[PDB]
Amino acid sequence: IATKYHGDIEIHEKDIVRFEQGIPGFLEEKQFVLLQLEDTPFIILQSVNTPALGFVLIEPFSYFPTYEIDLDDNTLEQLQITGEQDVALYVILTVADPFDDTTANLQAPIVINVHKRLGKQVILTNTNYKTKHRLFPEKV
Amino acid sequence: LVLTRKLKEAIQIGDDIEITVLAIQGDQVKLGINAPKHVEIHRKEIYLAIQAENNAASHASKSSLKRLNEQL
Repeated sequence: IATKYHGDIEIHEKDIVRFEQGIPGFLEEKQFVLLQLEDTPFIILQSVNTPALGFVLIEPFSYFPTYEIDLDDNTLEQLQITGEQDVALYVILTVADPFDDTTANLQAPIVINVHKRLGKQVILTNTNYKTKHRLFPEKV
Repeated sequence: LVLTRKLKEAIQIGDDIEITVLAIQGDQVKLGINAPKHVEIHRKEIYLAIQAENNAASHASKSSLKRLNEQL
């Protein structure tokens, strides 16, 4: 598969995370692989079927210690999770112009279960989380 | 499709989603939506916003991330 940031790689199918619903705005994008960008904290949610589609993810925790999240039992089972062991949690970055207005979408994290290879963008309901949370304090 | 529903009058969508008018308040309506939970329901304004930000997030250049990593 050609990729957005990593050049041409190929992959085995147990790498592939399925997003049955795709994600809002890209509903038919139903296959992704997760690729670290060295030497960065960025995880690239890369389309197996669209080389030019790759989202920039970060583990929420490093930059928002407080970030805690409650999975509606709906979500809990379209992902089909059995407990904690599963699962992986990320936020989508909106890298802005300029860089210091970069924001993370805390209201809609990406949730994956690394064992069954199932993915979803979870719209957190009943919460004060925004769709744009700045990484950096705004100077001046 | 446009329809008119009196107070406890419901609508059937596929096999099924069912919309149940549960109250008229009267600047607002208290709808009830029954669906299987492989299907999610959201306020439209919330869903659109998240669509918007997803799209906004799909344009990060490789240069941008290098600069962003540095500053991080």
